[PDB]
Amino acid sequence: AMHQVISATTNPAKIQAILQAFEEIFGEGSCHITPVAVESGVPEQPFGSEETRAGARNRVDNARRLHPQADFWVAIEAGIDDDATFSWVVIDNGVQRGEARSATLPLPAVILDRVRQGEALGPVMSQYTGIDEIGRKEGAIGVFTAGKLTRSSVYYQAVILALSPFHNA
Repeated sequence: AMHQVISATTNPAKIQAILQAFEEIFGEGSCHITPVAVESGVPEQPFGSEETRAGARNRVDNARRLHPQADFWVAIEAGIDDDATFSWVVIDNGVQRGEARSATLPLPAVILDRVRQGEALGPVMSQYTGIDEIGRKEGAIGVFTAGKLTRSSVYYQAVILALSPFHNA
């Protein structure tokens, strides 16, 4: 038997975080991840924590509508707030929901000035660093931490944390 985990994203950094976290909690080889492209119903990279979480919740709901027979539906939505980037993780098993926010990454003013004329962080960071599609790789996190952390390793903790309701009490 396997836990069917629908990942509401095709971004490889996010899929890695989800797979590794689910395997750590439920065991190696226990989970099958199906990546799906679904809409959040709002623009990519919401401004504000609550709005970002709303995007993630919307993605989970839409993933459930698309793949109703699975065991878990998971989204990781990146947003901006208090001059930082972060993500919300939302996990639903059809009955219970677990949610956690990732650690924040303070952004430099020169990058914030751009995200505040509406630009997505990824493209801005790709121009700043010269690394194409930086958000599918190690991310702004990778760059500013000199590779000591990555998008994936930070999202990993957040997924583990959001999994708490599904294995305690």
